[PDB]
Amino acid sequence: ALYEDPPDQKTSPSGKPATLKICSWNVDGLRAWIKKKGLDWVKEEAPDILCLQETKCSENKLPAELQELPGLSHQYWSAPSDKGYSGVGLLSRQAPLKVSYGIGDEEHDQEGRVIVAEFDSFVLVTAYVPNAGRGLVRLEYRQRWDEAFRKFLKGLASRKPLVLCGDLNVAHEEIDLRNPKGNKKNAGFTPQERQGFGELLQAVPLADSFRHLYPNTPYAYTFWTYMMNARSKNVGWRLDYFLLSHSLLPALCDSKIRSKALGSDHCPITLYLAL
Repeated sequence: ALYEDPPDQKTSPSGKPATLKICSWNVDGLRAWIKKKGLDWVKEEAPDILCLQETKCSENKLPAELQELPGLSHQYWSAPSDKGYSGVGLLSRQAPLKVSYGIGDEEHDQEGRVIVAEFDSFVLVTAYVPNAGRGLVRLEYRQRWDEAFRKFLKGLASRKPLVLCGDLNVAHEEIDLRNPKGNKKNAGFTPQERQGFGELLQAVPLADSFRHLYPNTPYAYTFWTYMMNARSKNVGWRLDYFLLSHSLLPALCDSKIRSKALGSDHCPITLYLAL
């Protein structure tokens, strides 16, 4: 039932040393995560790029302790216009060539869920996909968002190879959560949401970085409900992903689940690429 993430492979199949380390983390309340020592974890992990989802913190209440990461000094933030209910961030060692926010339909919406950062040799998207909600009350919104997102990403990755990370709010296959059969009618594992993720991989196309390396590893999760003691009993879901263009698979050194790192009801994930 438990899971121990394999050790970090810092060399590509071709044999190159990893040159870029990206960490993605749903902090589920940036300010509380900061009080639970999340920045201490990040400083130890020392990623070149850090992506954060569900910040639930407006741009103006951002603790200046984030300024205390000069190793990740270029910081971009995407807060909603309506809501602390969502929000995402991207911090990198080097300035991206260009940073954008949203997926094009910010008229009447602007939910604060996506940052697009263009780097020298690839484009990174971080996303906090809308949860379909308890009793699927937001599933219809989720399906329309999936469609727009796929379309938006299609007209993005035809220029440079793409990395996409974040809380995608779906367990793709039954090997991606602990209770598949009790959850087929729950947000994260409906047939429609599993279909959208399949369509995402097909249409862009993207490869699931973790499952590309560990197709047969079970019990690998990145989210556990705070309730019961689901984290302790590894009753989890894998909702957080690094998705890669096929162009990038020969650079893929490893894709980590940082199961032990506390501070949220998700744990960090870490990507190594040899670029």
